[PDB]
Amino acid sequence: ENDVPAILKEIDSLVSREAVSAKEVSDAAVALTYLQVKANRRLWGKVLEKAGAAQDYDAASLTNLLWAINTGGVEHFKTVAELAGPAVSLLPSLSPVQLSIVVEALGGAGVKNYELYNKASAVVVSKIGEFKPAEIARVLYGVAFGGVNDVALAKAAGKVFASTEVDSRTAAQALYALAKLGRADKATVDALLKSFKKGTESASDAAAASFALGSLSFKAE
Amino acid sequence: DRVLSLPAVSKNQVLENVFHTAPKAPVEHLEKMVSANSKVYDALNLQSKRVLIWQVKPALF
Repeated sequence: ENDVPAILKEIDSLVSREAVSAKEVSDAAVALTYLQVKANRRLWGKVLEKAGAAQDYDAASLTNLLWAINTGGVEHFKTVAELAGPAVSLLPSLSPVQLSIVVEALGGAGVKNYELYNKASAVVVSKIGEFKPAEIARVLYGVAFGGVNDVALAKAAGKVFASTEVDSRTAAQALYALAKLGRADKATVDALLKSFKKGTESASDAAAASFALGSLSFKAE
Repeated sequence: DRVLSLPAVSKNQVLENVFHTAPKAPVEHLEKMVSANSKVYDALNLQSKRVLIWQVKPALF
């Protein structure tokens, strides 16, 4: 009744057939993420092959695929960087949280797509109060790690981080993004360090805030 | 001159104006298209020993 290599072989046979659409690819990648399958690389490679091969894309399949690519820790630059086509073609059609996961996944891999980050920055500064601050930190992570030195998005994020109380993981993401940008604006950093008062639920996030406060050379907190 | 009342067109000329081209056998189409579709099978099947699918869309290991 609980056989996980059986479902691994059945989703291996799901993405080994010849006419797999994008939604089966998305759900297979999401099922591989939730199952923590880091030993088997060939199955992740089949999912990435069919992810690059698939052509039709709606919002939710693309964002579930990109979320799975982040969270699984899988990287293949050609497939992820060729997913900027479905991203930039569906950018008004993406929700705020969907735009956050798309720009976070395409920034964290290193895709150099200045149309995507410009048309994402215009959306974040056009609808700024409409976004949850974790989505603000996700787009800040993406535009920072996508090679765009965006002052406008950084300042419009810093005003929100002065205005809104944010989460610990959100603060760690914004610290990592501002350290990649190399800003050290104290009016944002000390506002983001009042969010490490609950404790940090993921020590990846405490480690990332450690590295960001070290590269920006602020404090031991 | 009895020979001038015989038909002047020889039996050779009849046999070379009637059977002018060597006709195409029907099994030639089968054997030629089979020897070429064997190459279509070899390159493009997913069960052949020499498939092109790993030389064309390599892998992702």
